Amino acid sequence: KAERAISLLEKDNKGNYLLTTSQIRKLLSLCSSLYDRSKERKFDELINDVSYLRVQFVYQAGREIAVKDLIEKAQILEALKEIKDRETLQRFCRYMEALVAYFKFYGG
Amino acid sequence: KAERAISLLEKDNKGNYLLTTSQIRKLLSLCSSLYDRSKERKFDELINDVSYLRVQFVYQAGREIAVKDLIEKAQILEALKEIKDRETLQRFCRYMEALVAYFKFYGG
Amino acid sequence: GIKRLAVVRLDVDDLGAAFMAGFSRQGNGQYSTLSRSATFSRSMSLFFKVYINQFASDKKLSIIYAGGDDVFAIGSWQDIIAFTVELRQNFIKWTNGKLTLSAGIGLFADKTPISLMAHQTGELEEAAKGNEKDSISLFSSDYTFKFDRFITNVYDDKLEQIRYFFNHQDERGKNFIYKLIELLRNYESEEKMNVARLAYYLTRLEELTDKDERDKFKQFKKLFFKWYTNNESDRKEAELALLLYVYEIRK
Amino acid sequence: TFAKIKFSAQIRLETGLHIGGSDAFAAIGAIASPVIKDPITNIPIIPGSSLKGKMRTLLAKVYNEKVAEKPSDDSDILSRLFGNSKDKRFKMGRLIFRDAFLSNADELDSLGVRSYTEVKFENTIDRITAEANPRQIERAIRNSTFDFELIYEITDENENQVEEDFKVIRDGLKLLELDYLGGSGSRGYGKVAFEKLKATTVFGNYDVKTLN
Amino acid sequence: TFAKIKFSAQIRLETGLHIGGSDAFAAIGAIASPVIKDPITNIPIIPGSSLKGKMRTLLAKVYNEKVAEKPSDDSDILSRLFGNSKDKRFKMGRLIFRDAFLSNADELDSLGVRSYTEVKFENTIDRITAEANPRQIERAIRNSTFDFELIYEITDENENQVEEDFKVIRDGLKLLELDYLGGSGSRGYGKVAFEKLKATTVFGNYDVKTLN
Amino acid sequence: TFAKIKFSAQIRLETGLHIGGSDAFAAIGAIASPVIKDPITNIPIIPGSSLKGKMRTLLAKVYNEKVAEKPSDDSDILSRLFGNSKDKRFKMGRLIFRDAFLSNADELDSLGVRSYTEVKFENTIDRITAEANPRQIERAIRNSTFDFELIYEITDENENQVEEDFKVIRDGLKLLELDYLGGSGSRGYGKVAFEKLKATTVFGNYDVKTLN
RNA sequence: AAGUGAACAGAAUUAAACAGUUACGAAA
Repeated sequence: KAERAISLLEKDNKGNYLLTTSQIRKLLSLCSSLYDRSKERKFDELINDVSYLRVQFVYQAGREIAVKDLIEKAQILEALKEIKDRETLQRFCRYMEALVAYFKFYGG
Repeated sequence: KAERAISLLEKDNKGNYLLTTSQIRKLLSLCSSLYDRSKERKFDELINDVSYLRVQFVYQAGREIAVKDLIEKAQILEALKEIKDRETLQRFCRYMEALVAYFKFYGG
Repeated sequence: GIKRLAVVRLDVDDLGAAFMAGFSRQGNGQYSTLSRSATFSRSMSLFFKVYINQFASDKKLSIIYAGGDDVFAIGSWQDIIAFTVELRQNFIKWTNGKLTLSAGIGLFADKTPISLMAHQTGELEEAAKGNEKDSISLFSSDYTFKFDRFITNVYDDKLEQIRYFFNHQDERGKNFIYKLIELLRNYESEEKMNVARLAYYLTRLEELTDKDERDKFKQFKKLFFKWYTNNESDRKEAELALLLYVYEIRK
Repeated sequence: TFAKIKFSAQIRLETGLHIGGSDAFAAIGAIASPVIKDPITNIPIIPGSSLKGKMRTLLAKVYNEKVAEKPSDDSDILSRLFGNSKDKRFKMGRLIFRDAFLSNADELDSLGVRSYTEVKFENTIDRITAEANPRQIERAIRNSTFDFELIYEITDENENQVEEDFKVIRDGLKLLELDYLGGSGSRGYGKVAFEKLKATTVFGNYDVKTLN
Repeated sequence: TFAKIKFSAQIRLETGLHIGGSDAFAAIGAIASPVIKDPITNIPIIPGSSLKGKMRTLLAKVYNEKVAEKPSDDSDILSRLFGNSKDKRFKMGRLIFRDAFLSNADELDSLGVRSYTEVKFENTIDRITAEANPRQIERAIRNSTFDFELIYEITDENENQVEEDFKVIRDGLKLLELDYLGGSGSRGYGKVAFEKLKATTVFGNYDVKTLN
Repeated sequence: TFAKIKFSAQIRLETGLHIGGSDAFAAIGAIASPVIKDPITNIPIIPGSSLKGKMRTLLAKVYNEKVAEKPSDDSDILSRLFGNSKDKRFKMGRLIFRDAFLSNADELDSLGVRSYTEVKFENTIDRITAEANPRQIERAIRNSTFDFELIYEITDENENQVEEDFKVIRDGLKLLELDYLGGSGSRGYGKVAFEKLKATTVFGNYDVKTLN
């Protein structure tokens, strides 16, 4: 969950990451706005935001080279199919926060 | 909705797609400008844009070979007749984004 | 500082036991002379009563019940914490490191009845006997270290090398330390999540501050990461060191 | 004798404002100054502490003459409405607000809403160089109602300012609409609008004279 | 004593300008320079932060005697109009703007328009080759009104400098019409025009003297 | 000190030109590059972005001392007139353009016209064969004017060379008359003609020197 | 009466992406 996030994210390629935290404010805006809203109502009611969350990880993957190299390694599209319950979705929301904390520790 | 759009769009013919996301900004400019406007007022009020939206999928289908091969496979003209309600129109607007995000996932 | 006070009850150990047969080391001498035990209790009785008033200079205190067993100190906590561990350093050199010492610093509120204020500060010494014989407690019954370990780790580098590093980031950034003492609270829940969350709120204190001095946060960032991820029992030292710095500069 | 007059109103936000709250304790995206919300759900609740202080500040400048140097010490005709920490004759105040919640969620989701709060991008110029420090803030939505109830009570004994206290509350709520509410609202972010200002009797001990 | 003067006007856009919205936060159409709009509806609204910073910039270069090195520190005759963060005498200003909304929708739909905002295509020349980097921007419509309300109030004590402050506000609004507003106005996109400049009293405490 | 000089002129088109508008974005007629027009009416307006990239290009090849290779980096006598993205001394430009509208509609219908845009038949020959790819274009009207306004201002310090800047603007506008403006004007489509080149003072802070 | 299918490249980039004046106020 959070133990493998320190080794898989560090093992990359060339140093000096050109990607910061401002250019990734688009795909990281729906992940934080989903964990705090799925606990109020049921999971079968919100059927428009679930299908739209997968689109953000596809349209933004073919524009910048600093996006495709991270999704294929962290397996983001693989966990989008296993989830189906409200309790399972709560676990995926916590895994996204691990890829951001360890990213700013080695650089920015 | 989004599961069957990743396999039908990939199954095409010859590789190296010569059509980019900039030459199809005519038929895609009205669908994005209709979803944000239909959520405010009613559906029976806007009657001049519904009939004009279907014309874009017919006039632009005989001027380029990279358009007819996509409409007949994705079945775009079939969904234009089933819609009749404001809630049903919101579902067709989300399906159009699958033909744009997944199109640039394998190339551009 | 605020309107608080500390109550410490110093009580030397290794006194009631090993007092009559503690001089045996050679089969030649008997080591049972009554004069040998008379000068043993008289030499230590001079330090816990007469020498206490000598070391009370340049400080506002009030000794209560002076004796060679258990004493009672009260006053402003701005120096009792530093004077309690300082008095023990003079007893180790006097005995060449052979007799341990214990105490119990306890903080309470202002204008409190002595019937319960002086009674709750004595339970910290009894609760510290779970390890062995050299331990002490701070606020609650959780900070039960090894007494002498408080000066060799917490007061050593965790307290001296922080008085001038974060002091420049005070006032304008005093609220940035509140999130550090609270993050170490929920520890028995999940261990994997407690480590990844700490790496996010710590890196934000390097870019927001002044980047003109590189040696301002580099020495604090390296020590904070090693003092937290090294041992399970070592995390209590960094948690207590950061808590005492908040009460230092306050009001 | 002793009644509990309630002034139920609907605070309609004609312009999205900003209120500072807890930071670096919510989620991982605690940037752009995140506005404090509900500790259980995600509905952006408005605090009641920002309303008691803003209404008293704008009212203690036209109904008095002496310049207010310290709080709880200005004239006497308005000290009994909010409270006084230095006076002994009275301590509890008659004006009690309430942490209103966005009750417009019954029909807000039907009109297609992405999120309850959006991030606004701004910047600044040092008037000697180019653009520097591209900051960012976070605002709320527009045209949202709130369940605001004014809990008012009389002291039974000193019951002779009822006809005078009504014109003060009505003038204070109308003057509050012509001023921003929250933080960093000098650019035009606050400006509330009290919609449907009605009064009712829940305890049932006093009649109803006026309505607005 | 304490009045609430409102300078109601209609901002008529003689030329379509551009305002940089919240990029990488909207829907799938986050490219082509997304313009900020209404968080609930689709009517484009103009922010108030671009008006308070632009009016103070053009005012701090003709009514002063010292080059402004840092914000909130330039002269003194205009620091009390917008505010001051380094002064100890006065803090709150006397000019409050408002996020004006496009109120021209009463007759815009009768003419039959396609959308509220169009996409304009532009590019650049590297002075060594032909067309390079085909970029694109987004603009608004032309000849559109906006309900602009200026919340003006005095602090009672500042009563002997009322007529002196009226000539400063009128000079700032007239000079703003001869300059681009918003963003990317160097090519000729801004240049606003205040139409129907009048004044009225809402609280009712000061007489009506000025108008145009 | 701070003046607002306006150079009012009439851009008379001696020959109908063509400007490539927003491709694949029109209404009922989007054939052969639809020319950009007005988002409200139908009168084709000329964009102000073409007047800034063409006038600066023709001027940066006669008043310079080094071959330019990228924008915002050519000599120094003309960098303060349009802008500079590298120099920290100045960032804002002193020249402000405006989307000139066609004011000739008050008497154009009296001469008996059909429409504002027509389709011109223009193709190409592949030399080795006969007619190949019968393309076409879309031009505007001929002998039309445009109400163009040039907003000029000084920054107080830029006063000891006011007369030096007048000879640069006058030489740049006269040189543009002998060159095509817009797009694909190599076949004799552009060639503008500035009519009634006069100056006036709107703010009123500097005397009137030039006139013709 | 007379083959008429605007052809071919780049699909928004390089600065800067929290700066500061600062914290339990008067009772037990």
